[PDB]
Amino acid sequence: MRECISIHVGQAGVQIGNACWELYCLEHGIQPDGQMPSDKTIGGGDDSFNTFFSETGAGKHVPRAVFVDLEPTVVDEVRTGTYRQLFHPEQLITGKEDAANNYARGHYTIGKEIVDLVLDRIRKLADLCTGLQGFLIFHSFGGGTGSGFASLLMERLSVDYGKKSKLEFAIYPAPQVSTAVVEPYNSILTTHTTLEHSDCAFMVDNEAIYDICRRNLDIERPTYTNLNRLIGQIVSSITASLRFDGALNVDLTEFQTNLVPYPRIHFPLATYAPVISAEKAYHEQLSVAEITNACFEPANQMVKCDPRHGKYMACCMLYRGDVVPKDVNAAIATIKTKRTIQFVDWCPTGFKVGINYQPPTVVPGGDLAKVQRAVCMLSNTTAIAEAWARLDHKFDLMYAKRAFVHWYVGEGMEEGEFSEAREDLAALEKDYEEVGVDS
Amino acid sequence: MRECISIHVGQAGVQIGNACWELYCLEHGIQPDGQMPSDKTIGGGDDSFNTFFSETGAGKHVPRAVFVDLEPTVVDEVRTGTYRQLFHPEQLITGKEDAANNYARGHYTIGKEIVDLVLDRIRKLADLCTGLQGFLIFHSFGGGTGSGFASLLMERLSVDYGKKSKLEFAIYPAPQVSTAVVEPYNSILTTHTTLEHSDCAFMVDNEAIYDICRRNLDIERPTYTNLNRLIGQIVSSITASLRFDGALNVDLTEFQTNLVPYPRIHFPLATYAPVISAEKAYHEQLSVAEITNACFEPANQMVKCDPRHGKYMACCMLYRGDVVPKDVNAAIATIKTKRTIQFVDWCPTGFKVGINYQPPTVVPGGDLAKVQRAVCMLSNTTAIAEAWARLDHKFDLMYAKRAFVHWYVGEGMEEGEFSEAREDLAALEKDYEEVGVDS
Amino acid sequence: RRLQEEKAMKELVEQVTEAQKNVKIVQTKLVKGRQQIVQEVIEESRELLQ
Amino acid sequence: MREIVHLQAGQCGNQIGAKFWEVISDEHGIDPTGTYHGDSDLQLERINVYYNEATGGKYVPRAVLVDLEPGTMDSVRSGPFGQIFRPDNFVFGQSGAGNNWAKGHYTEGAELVDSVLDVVRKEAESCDCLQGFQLTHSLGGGTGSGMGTLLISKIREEYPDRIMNTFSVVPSPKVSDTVVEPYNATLSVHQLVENTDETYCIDNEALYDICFRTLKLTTPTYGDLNHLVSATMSGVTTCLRFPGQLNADLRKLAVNMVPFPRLHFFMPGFAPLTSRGSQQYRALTVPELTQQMFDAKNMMAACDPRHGRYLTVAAVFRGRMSMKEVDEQMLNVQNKNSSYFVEWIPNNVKTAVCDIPPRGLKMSATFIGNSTAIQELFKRISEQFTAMFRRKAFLHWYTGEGMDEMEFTEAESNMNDLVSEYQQYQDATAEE
Amino acid sequence: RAQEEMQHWLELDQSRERRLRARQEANRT
Repeated sequence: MRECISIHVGQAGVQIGNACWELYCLEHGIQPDGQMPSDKTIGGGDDSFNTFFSETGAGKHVPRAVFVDLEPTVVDEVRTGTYRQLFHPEQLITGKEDAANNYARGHYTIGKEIVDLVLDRIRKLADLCTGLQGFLIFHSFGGGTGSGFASLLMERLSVDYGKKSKLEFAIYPAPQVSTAVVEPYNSILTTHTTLEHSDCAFMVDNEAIYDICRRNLDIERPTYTNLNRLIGQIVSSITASLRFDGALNVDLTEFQTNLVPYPRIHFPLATYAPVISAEKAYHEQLSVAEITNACFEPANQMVKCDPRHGKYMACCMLYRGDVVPKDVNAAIATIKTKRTIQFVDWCPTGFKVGINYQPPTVVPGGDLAKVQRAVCMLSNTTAIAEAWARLDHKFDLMYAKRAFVHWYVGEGMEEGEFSEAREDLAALEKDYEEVGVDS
Repeated sequence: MRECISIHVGQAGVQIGNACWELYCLEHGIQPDGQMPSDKTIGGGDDSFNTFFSETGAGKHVPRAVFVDLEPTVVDEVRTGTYRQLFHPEQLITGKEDAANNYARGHYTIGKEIVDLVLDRIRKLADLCTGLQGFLIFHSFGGGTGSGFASLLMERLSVDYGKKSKLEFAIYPAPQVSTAVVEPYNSILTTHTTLEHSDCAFMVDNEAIYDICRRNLDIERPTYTNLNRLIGQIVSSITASLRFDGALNVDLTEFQTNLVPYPRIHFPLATYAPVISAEKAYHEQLSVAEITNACFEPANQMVKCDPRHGKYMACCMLYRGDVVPKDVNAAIATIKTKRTIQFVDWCPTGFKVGINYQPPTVVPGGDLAKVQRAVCMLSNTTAIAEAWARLDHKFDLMYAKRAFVHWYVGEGMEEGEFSEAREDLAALEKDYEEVGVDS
Repeated sequence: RRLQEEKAMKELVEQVTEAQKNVKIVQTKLVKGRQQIVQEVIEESRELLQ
Repeated sequence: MREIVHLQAGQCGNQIGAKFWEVISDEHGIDPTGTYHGDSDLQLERINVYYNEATGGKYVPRAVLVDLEPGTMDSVRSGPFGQIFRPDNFVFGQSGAGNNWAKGHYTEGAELVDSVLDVVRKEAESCDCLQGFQLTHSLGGGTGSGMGTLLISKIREEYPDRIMNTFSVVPSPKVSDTVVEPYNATLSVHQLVENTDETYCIDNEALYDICFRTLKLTTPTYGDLNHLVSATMSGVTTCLRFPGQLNADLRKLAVNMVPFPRLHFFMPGFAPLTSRGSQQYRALTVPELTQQMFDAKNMMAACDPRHGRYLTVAAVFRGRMSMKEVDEQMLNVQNKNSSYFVEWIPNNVKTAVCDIPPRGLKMSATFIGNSTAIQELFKRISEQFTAMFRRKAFLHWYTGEGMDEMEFTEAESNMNDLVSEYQQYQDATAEE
Repeated sequence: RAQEEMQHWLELDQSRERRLRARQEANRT
């Protein structure tokens, strides 16, 4: 049935997968042992867990995910953890040498050594599942592993499976803050692969997360844990009608079908709400209209771009929790007449109604409070194209004198690929420009 | 009834026979004393043990096997063991001089001395039995005891019993790793005898065993004990319907009749599954389709050969444990449509259904865990012919300058036999290539 | 290999379109047959009248 | 004898059908188990129209559920009455529609269609003689709209002499659910005007507004709309389920209410839509029912019938009042409101009173009329389709499915012809 | 940039067009 396989590449992908799996096990009452030891007091768990977990003959739950990374340090860090008894060691493939923010080695001299193993693993996992709809590929653009390895693996997954959905989730390097220096070097080559060989791609940065946490959550010393928690909440909200049901079931195919207006424009704008702390969820009346209006605010977007600079073409609308259709209709009526929000003169309306009976849960030790209902939006607009513009400008200014390119030449690549990626990105920016232009 | 006599020649044959006997006694609850001392708490034993053991008038079990070896050191090593009270000293014939990886001495000047004794012993053993179907000859190609003596004895057993099946089990020399240097010298002369004077022959190496153990059981320090345990499990699986019953019994003649398509091609490819450790048998759901698909993977074959290089002509399919026919039908439907698996354009289907109700057992101190069901397969393909090609190439290169041949010349044997064996192997490989060629 | 695959799926969908054309033609023929049935019923009525 | 076979498609169609089945079971006295717990008289004679005679008096429903997603069945079966249906009719695929009419009609409409044709053929052969086939679906998706049109085409191809009536849900620019909804609606309208006998208009936004401004509900949901549409179709079908003095049937209405085959759309409606606090304060009479049946406020249309002229009107009553009041009300309405119906054709309202009142309510009367109000919806759909098809947005999915774009061209040509025909019949002048 | 500036001028023209569109919308309202 509605069963999917998750792919986790690099340190960020592995930790995001860990956060998602722990969120699923806590929200479904799945104990870390892999059994149902609660024989005295039950607290839930009688649901459809086959979507992500698997049921054995002995009552064991086996995760269905791909935990691959080059550096054995991350594998060891997770292995010495408290959830080592849940997954299997064969799912966590170590490595001798790593890329560590490089596409050259990780795409040619490191990537092509471990191929048959991961292909056999994923083939076995797919054979272990009955219904397959899409994949959850978790990687990053800054990380050399999650760029070269992600690209080389997806170039084979897209060709061994053309009828299956190929999603994408990674981190977009922020123009203001950055971790490394060679991030655009990998991004300029990963973007071509994710555009000309994938159906959809989701971009997020960390600076917007920092701004929203310091603004709403009011934290002075943040950490990766909250960043992972937010992404896990977003992923759970997106795939909410797969594990459970609702008034209008909202699956993967139905929204990715409409979330893609053109083969070249498949880069939506996610926004999770409400993103608040415990004290911010007590004396605050929460309805549907206010949060939906808050969803379109630039401050709440995880991508630093002003929506007023462009206009929307397609919007995907989702909900999670006790939501009433009348509130949704009132919010739609309010937003359709809002002059601040801009849209094309050819799409008067477009959105989805995902009514999800199960309310979002909480975690002991997290920051998210108990909210009666959640909401997630996936809109498409041309105002986000500035990030690609800045990326191209940076690549141009850092390619004129060929900074840190002799290393890639010695490792082995064609220098023309840089010009090829540059012209492809230029063409994509052009296409976005003409699409944004009305009559 | 279905009673068979086992023959153990050389150290490898003797140790394999010991492993098989201990596996049989532990799986049938047979105590090492030879009687039934368990008068307080019973743990089984009410079955048909007459297939291998014998019942005396006092409630004693006499093993029915032939333990012959030249070097008395192995006979002493087994004799000082804990199971000396089970067998009889007359069944373990010692010797003054041995072969130790040499054929000429062991076929002419050592072999022809102890003949009447072993013939009388085997005649008495056959007389003690009522129904005889086939023999279990355990030897080796590398060991001189297991080559010259095996050949000279089987050349007489064939002319004395033409209506009885003559099986073969030995160790094929690996091309990468090796124990001795004169292994091809004995192999080239033993293959002719096993081809032109035997009905079936089974080949296995140790490199594949090492690979599978380090890959699945994950051992850094292997030992011969597990090597013998795997072979014993294979032997128990193949003759599983003789000691017990099931839905569809598959006796020795039932499968050997179809396992031999041609008099010259009687060299199947065995694969035992699942070959896993204790921790590899806990969090892994086991069904029939997955293990059957894994049985055709080159990584799990005990012969280092790519099945994709050739194609299959005949396949023999076996099972052991609680197996459901619907799963078998689903697996057959899956494999028959698999484009990866190659087969002749000529045989659409061929296989057997052996359902054994008794699940495989375990051993205290071994590495095999409690598996609800087992599976064994015996297919015939031309992709394995590369091993004979490599052996012929090695023999040609090491015969051009006549390396280590003067010893055999002095011992007394015709030099033309090497040319005879070489041309016979060339003819056999030509037959294999002709059969592998479709229309 | 992939391009040959899209060629194959385009072929199968065009045979699907062929099938739906056959269906619509069959329905039109059904309408024509019903009208003909009405015709011979009128003929029988006229025979009774005469 | 004369039975009606019921068909299902689409999650909204499935839920409204389940609601209707529950409503009729409650009205006719059927326990959730499957036996009979009624206490009426006419609930035993003509009960075989929607049920089938089995051993022990355990009547079984007659409805085939068609869907592409398995998730609808577990929802509809867990309900209080989901255990009474026939699981065999529940034929489902493995892949969802993805809100695609082209993909759903092509990929999920080839290898699954045979099962539903076989089961409906078996159901038709099980009975002696039939009248028509009822299919409740929605145009908002690839399940109801993608498969219902094909099924109707197939059944009309096999059995031409059957009634093709449906209650498909029309879209709305204000309240949307699919980005490509205009495309699917455009594709479905062609089949609705080519291979469908009659079709009724169903809108969710109008029912919304009605239940807010008149019913005044606290938290109205889709359950209320399902209840309303179930009551509407019960009032439509009571002309055959519960015979009275002047009985009617579906084909007579379809013949009398449809002047031209190209215009088979209607405008349904229920009269007594009151709040909870007004149930005990009301006067049950003919003029009040006429006023609430004639005004556009009670009508469930997301438009205004006052913009055009009334073409065909049918007032089906369910109660015990009279016969003179209906005709006098009709007469005086036509005399005063002369500028709202076609003057060329007098007496455009049909009289129909069912002597058998419904269960739980004593006065009931539905409105089935074809007024000149769908025209605005037709032009707005044409305009949005033209705007989307100009630069060909959201077309690579349909193109990659395999079918060409000439289907859209012929479709829009048909819609332009239909709207021109509608507008030039709107101003039906007497002479030059 | 020169190209950018020009493209920015084109964006400004488009914004003027959209402002005219909003004026038309208000008139309709």
